[PDB]
Amino acid sequence: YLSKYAIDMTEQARQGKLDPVIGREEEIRSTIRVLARRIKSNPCLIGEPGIGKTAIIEGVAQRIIDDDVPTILQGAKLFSLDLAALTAGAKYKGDFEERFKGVLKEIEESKTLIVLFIDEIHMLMGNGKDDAANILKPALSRGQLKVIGATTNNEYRSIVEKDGAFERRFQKIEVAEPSVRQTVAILRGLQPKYEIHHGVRILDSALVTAAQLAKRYLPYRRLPDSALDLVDISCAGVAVARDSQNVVDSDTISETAARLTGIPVKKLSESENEKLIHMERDLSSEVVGQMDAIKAVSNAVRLSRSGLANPRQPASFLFLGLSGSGKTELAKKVAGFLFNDEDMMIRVDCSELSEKYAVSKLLGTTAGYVGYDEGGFLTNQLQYKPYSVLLFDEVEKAHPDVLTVMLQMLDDGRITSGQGKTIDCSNCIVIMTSNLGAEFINSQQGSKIQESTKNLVMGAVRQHFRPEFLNRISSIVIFNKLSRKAIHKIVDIRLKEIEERFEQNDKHYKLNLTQEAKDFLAKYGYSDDMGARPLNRLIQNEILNKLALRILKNEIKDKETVNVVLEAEECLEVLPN
Amino acid sequence: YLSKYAIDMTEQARQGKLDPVIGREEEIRSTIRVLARRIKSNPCLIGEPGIGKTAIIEGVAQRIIDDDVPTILQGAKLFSLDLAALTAGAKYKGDFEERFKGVLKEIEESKTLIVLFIDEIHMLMGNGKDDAANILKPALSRGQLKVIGATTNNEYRSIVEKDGAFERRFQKIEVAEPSVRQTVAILRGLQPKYEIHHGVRILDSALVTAAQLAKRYLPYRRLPDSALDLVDISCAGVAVARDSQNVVDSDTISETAARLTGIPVKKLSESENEKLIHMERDLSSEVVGQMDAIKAVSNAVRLSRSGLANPRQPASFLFLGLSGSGKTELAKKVAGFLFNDEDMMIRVDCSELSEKYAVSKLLGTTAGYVGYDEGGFLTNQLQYKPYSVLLFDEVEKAHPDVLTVMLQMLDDGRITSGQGKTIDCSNCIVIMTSNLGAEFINSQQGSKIQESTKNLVMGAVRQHFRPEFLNRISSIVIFNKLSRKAIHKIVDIRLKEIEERFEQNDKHYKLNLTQEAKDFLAKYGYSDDMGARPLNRLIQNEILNKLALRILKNEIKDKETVNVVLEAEECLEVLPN
Amino acid sequence: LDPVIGREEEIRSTIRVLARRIKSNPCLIGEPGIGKTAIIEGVAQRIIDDDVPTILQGAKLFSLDLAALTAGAKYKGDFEERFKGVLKEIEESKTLIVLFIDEIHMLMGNGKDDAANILKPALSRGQLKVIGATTNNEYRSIVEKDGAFERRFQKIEVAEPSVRQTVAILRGLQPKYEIHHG
Ligand SMILES: Nc1ncnc2c1ncn2[C@@H]1O[C@H](COP(=O)(O)OP(=O)(O)O)[C@@H](O)[C@H]1O
Ligand SMILES: Nc1ncnc2c1ncn2[C@@H]1O[C@H](COP(=O)(O)OP(=O)(O)O)[C@@H](O)[C@H]1O
Ligand SMILES: Nc1ncnc2c1ncn2[C@@H]1O[C@H](COP(=O)(O)OP(=O)(O)O)[C@@H](O)[C@H]1O
Ligand SMILES: Nc1ncnc2c1ncn2[C@@H]1O[C@H](COP(=O)(O)OP(=O)(O)O)[C@@H](O)[C@H]1O
Ligand SMILES: Nc1ncnc2c1ncn2[C@@H]1O[C@H](COP(=O)(O)OP(=O)(O)O)[C@@H](O)[C@H]1O
Repeated sequence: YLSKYAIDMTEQARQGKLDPVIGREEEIRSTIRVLARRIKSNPCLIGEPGIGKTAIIEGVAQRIIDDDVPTILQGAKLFSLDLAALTAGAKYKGDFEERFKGVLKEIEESKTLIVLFIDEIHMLMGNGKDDAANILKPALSRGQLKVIGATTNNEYRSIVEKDGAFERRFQKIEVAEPSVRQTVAILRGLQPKYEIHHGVRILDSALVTAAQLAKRYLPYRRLPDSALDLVDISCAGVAVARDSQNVVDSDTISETAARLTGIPVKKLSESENEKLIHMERDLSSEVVGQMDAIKAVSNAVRLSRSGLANPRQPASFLFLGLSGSGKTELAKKVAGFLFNDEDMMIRVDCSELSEKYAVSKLLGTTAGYVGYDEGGFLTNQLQYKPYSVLLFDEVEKAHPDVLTVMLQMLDDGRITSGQGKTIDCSNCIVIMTSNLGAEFINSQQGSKIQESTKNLVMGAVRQHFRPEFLNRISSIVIFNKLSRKAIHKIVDIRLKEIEERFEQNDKHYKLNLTQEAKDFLAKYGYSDDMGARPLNRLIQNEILNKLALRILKNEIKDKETVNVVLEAEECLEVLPN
Repeated sequence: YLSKYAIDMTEQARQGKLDPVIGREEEIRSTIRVLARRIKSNPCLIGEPGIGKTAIIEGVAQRIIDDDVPTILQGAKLFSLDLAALTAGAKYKGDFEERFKGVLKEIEESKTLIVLFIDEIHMLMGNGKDDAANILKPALSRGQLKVIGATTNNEYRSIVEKDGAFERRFQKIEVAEPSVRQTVAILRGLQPKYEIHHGVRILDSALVTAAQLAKRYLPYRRLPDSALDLVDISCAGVAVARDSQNVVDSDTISETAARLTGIPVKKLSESENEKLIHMERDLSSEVVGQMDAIKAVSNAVRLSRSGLANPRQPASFLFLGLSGSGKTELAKKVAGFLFNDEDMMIRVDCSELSEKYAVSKLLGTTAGYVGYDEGGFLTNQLQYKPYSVLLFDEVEKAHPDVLTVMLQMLDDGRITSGQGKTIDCSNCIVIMTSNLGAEFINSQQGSKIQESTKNLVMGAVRQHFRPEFLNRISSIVIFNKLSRKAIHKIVDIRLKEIEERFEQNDKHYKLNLTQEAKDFLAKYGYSDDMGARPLNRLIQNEILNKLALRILKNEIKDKETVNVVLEAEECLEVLPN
Repeated sequence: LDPVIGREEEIRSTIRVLARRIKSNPCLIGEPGIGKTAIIEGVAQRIIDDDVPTILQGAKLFSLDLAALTAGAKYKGDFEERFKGVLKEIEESKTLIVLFIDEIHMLMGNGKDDAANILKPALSRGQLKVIGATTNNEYRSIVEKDGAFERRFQKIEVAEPSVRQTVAILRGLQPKYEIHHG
C-alpha cells in the first residue's frame, strides 16, 4: 500500500528531492523532542498558508538523514500520507478508511521507526468523521505508528473544538511567520533553485526586495510563500527575456509585483520619509483646514512606522467634530497617500451595530452557528485589506460587544476572529468617529476649537467610553469647523478633482466661477451642521447636472466659460450657452 | 467475541507491560469496597482528566492479580472498552448497542466476573440519552455486569444529574490531585521508564522540582501526568542534545518548561524567600511612592505564601484612592513579581451590572445562557491563569449580588459555575479598586495622607459595602497623592521602558532630560485628576512624536541627546537630530 | 384626484419652499381639516403643470406615511428601515423626489428612538425633500421637544377656507359628487 499511497520522504530527501530548510530550526527541534517522547509522541504543526509547514516536515527529514536526532529516533523515517491517498484517487465512502488501515498495517510492521505525517489533518475527520482515520489511528497507537500532524490554526481550532481528543495526543507546535529578513534568508536559500529553474542570475538585492514587497503586496498570504511566488514569477519574466539575464530589485521584481495589480510608482518610490517631511503637506492640500488634525494623524501614523511606537499597535484615532468636516475625507486621503488607494479602507457602519453583532461583527458569528458569513463584515475583508484604514462610523452607537472588540484591536492588534484565525493587522490605521463631543464643537469657540472647549469635547468622550479604550487611542482628533476660511477654496479643490475625472479629461471645463458662484455654492451649500456634504450635492446639481443639460444641446467643442446667471438659490448658478 | 474491540486489563497486568500505580491505595481500596457491595455496587471515579483516573483503575487490576481483592471479587477481572469499541466499528444506527450488548452478554454468561469499564462515562447517554448505549446498561444491570470507570466532575454533573438512575447504581468516588511529594514519589516510580526510554539519567532533585514546577508552571494541567510531561519532555530535550547525559535538578527542566512562557531565570530562581524579603524594596523601583500600600501587599503576599494565611483562600486588597495614584500599577507590578508576568492580571468591569448579571460575572447562568464562553471572562482566565492577580475595576459600582459572588474569592476559594464546573482559586490575589474616597484624598493632606482623611475614606467604604464583604479583605489600602516626589522617578521608569521596549536596541537614547525636561513632563503630564497617567500620554506626545518623526524623516540615524527648550508646550523636545 | 382651490397661496408657499435650496422642507402648520391634503394634491398637480420654479422641474411627489412606518413593519426599528429603504431608492437619480408626511407627529419618532426620526435631520439637508403637516395643538410641542424641526422646516401657516371660499370649492367638486352619486 505504501508504494501507492505514501511517499518515503526521508529517502527521497536523502537522495536529494529536498529544499534545505532554514529559519525553522526550532520547529524541527521541537518536533524531534516530541517524537522522542516515551508518551504522547505525536507532534502537530499549527500555522497559516505560506508559513513553511512542508519545509518543517522536510527539515525533520534532514535531521533524520544525518542522524542528528536522539537515540530513540535514529531509526526514524518520514512518509507523506495524505490527499492523493484520501480523496484525489478515491471514489466512494470507505475507500480511504480501508486504504488507511492498509497502510497502517504495512507501517505498523517494524520497518524501522516509521514516522508518518499528515500535511492537512482537515482531510482526516473532516465533517462527520466516519472514522476517517480518527478513531482507528489512535486505536493502533501502541504499534509505534508515530505521526506528525499539520494544519492552519484556523482549521486546527475548528477540528479541535469538534474533537478535543487528538488535541491531547498531538503536541502543539505553533509556527510563527518569519521576519521579512528571515524571509529573505529563505529566498537566499532558494536563490539557486530559482536561478536553475529559470536560467537567470539573481541579485542579492532582488531577494531583499521581493521579501519586502511580499509584506507590501500579498496581504492575505504569509511571507515565505508570498515572497517565493513573486521571485518565481519575476524570474520567469526574466527567463522570457532570456529566451528572446538576471533578476533585479526594481527592474524586474518590483515591477513584476506592481504588475500583479497595477501600482507602477507606489511601493517602489515609497520611502515614507518625504511623505512626512513633504507627504504631510499633501493631506493639508487634499483636506482643507484642521491642519492640526492632519498633523496629529500624520504624526501617529508615522510613529507606527519602523515600530518606533511599539509595533503591536497601529495608529488609532478618535475623530470628533462636525459632520461634513472631512473627518472621513481625511481617512480616505490618508489611505490614498499612505497606501495609494482611497477605497482600500474598510467602512464600519456602527449605527447598525446593535444586538445582532454576529456576521455584522468583525469577529463574525461564533463559528459553526447559523449566519455563516463568519467575519464577512470585517475580518475577511481585513485579510485582503490589512493595508488600509478601518473606520467606525458613529462608533458611539456601536454595541458594547463591538466596542470590546475594538479595545482588543486598539492595542496589541492581534486581530482575531470567531473563526479561530488571526489577521494581526498592526498596520491598519483605525479611526473611530463620533458625534459625542459635537455639542461642544457646536459652541463655535473658534473655527479651530480652542482650549477648554476641546477639553469638553474630550470630556464627553471620557463620560461615554471606558478609560481603557481611551487610554489606548493614539490621539483624539478634532474636526474643526471648516468656515469660509476653508470652504472658499475647498469649493475649488472639489471642483478641480471633479474636472480631473469629469470626462476622463477627453474634454474639460475652465469653470471660472470668479467669486460669485464660488460664494453662491459655498454660502448656500456649506452648513454648520452638515458641513460640505450639501455643498457637494449642490455641485452635482448646480454644476454637473446643469452642464449636462447644456451638453445635451450638442453645441460644445471644448472648455467651459462662465457667466453666473443671477427661493434660496433661485439663481442656480447657471452657466451660459 | 468481546476481545474483537476491547482490552483485558487484568491480563495486561498479569504480564506487567503496565506502569505500576502508587499513591492511590485508598482510591483503589474504596473502589474495591464499592465493587464488593451487595447493591449499587458500581464505582466511577470523579475528577479531572489526567488526574490518574485510569491509573487508579489499573491499581485495582494490580490488586486483583495480587489477591488483595475480596473473594467475591477475586473471581473478577477488569476489562476496558471504549471509543474504538464505540465508534471505530460503528457505521450505522444501532451498532453501538450491538457492540456493547454483545460484550455484555458474553460477560454475563458465566465467563468471569468481568468488571467492564468506561473511562469516558459521558459518552454513555451521548449528548442526550436516546439510549446512546445508555438504557441498555440499567436494563442489563440485572446481569450484574459490574462497571467501573471514570468521569470528570463536570461531565458527571452534566450527565449523571440528568441520568438519575446512575446515582442509584453507582457509588461514586471522588479523586483529587496528590501532593507534590506524592507526585514526586510517582515520578521516582516512573523515573527508570525514562532513564531507560531516553537513556537520560534523571537527578533525584530533578524529579523533585519537576513536580514543583508543574504546579508553579503548568497552569491548568494536572499535577499527575503534567509532572511527567516535564520529565519526559525534559528528558527528550537532553536526549536530543546529547546526540547532537541527564536531567538536572531544576535547570534543564525549568529551561525546557519556562521557555514555553518565557521568564526563564525568573522562574529559575529563589523559591519566593528573597523576593518576599525584598518585595517592597524591589517594587518601589517600579511602583513609586505609596510605600505603605506596597508594604501592605508585601505582607499579604507573604501571608498567602507558606500557608501562613488560612490556605482555604487567596489574599486580597481594597485599593482606594485617586485614579492615577497607582492602584492598578501596583497590582500589575506585583503580578509581575508574583507571577513573573504583569499580563497575568484578570481585569473585571464592575460597573457593567444589573440584577440579570450572570454569565457576565464568573460563569453565572440564566435560562438561555448557552453560548460557550458563558463567563470565561473571569473563570477561563482563572482556569488558564490560576497563578495570577484578579482585579475589580471600581468595585464600588458592583451590584450587591455581585459583591456576594465575589465572596467565592474573598474566602472559601471554591468557585462555582452554571456550566457544572468549578475553578477553585488559590494563588489568585484579588484587588478591588475604587474612587469612593477620592474627595477625601483630594484633601491632599500630605504625600502620605493623614489618618483623618483616611478615616473619611474608610467611613465611605463601610457605608457603601456590606461589612461582611469588607471583613474578608486582607487589607484596605489607601493611596496617596503622588505629587512631584513620585513622578520624579516615574518619568525615568517610563523613559527607560520606552527604549527597552523599542522593539530591541534600534536607536538608544541618552534620556538626559535633566530636572528641567522632567519638570516639563510633570507640568503637562501629571495631574491630580489623572495622577501620573497623562505622563504616559505626554511622553508619547512629546518624546515619541517629536523624536520618532525625526527618526522616520531619517534625521535620526542613531543615538540621541534628549531634553527640552524654553503658546504652551512649544518646548516639546526642540532637539537636534 | 379632486381639483383643489382656495389654497393657491398655501400651495405656492409650499412650492417656493420646496424650491428653496436650504430650509427646503415646508410644513403645513395650522388648523386640522382644512385641506392640508388638498394643498399636497395641489403640489402634485403643480408638478405636471410644472408651474413651479425650475428647481422642481425634475421633481415628483409621493405621500410616504403610515404604511411606511407601520403596515410594512414587524418589530422595533422598522420605522427606520422602511424609511431608509425608500430614502436610498430616491436619494439619487430617480427624479427630485419630494415626500409628503400626513403627520409630522409620526416624526420625532416613538420618543425619537431613532425611529425614522434619525433619518430626518440626516436627510433634512441631504436633498430627500419632504413636506410635513401638523396640528398646532402639538406642533408647538413638536418644535419644543425636537428643536431641529423648526430649524429644518419652514412653517406655512394654513387655515380653514371662508364660507365663500368653501362654496368655490364645493362648486369645483360639484361634478365629483354628481358623477359619483349620479
Ligand atoms: N527551504 C525552505 N526554507 C523555508 N521554507 C521553505 C523552504 N522550502 C519550502 N518552504 C516552504 O514550505 C511552505 C509550504 O507550506 P505551507 O505553505 O506552510 O503549507 P499550507 O499552505 O498547507 O499551510 C512553502 O512556503 C514552501 O516554500
Ligand atoms: N479639501 C477638501 N476637499 C473636499 N472636501 C473636503 C475638504 N475638506 C473638507 N472636506 C469635506 O468633508 C466632507 C465629508 O465630511 P464627512 O463628515 O467625513 O462626510 P459625511 O458627512 O458624508 O459622512 C466632504 O463633503 C468634503 O467636502
Ligand atoms: N505510579 C503511578 N501512580 C499514580 N499514577 C500513575 C502512576 N503511573 C502512571 N500514573 C498515571 O497515569 C495517568 C494518566 O492520567 P489519566 O487520568 O488516567 O488519563 P489518561 O486516560 O490520559 O491516561 C496520570 O495521572 C499518571 O499519574
Ligand atoms: N506609583 C506609581 N509608579 C509608577 N506609575 C504610576 C504610579 N502611580 C500611578 N502610576 C501611573 O498610573 C497608571 C495606572 O494608574 P492607576 O491608578 O493604577 O489606574 P487607572 O488610572 O488606569 O485607573 C499607570 O500607567 C502608571 O504609569
Ligand atoms: N376645495 C377643496 N376641495 C376638496 N378638498 C379640500 C378642499 N380644500 C381643502 N380640502 C381638503 O382638506 C383635506 C384634509 O384631508 P382630511 O382627509 O380631511 O384630513 P385631515 O383631518 O388631516 O384634514 C384634504 O383632503 C384637502 O383636499
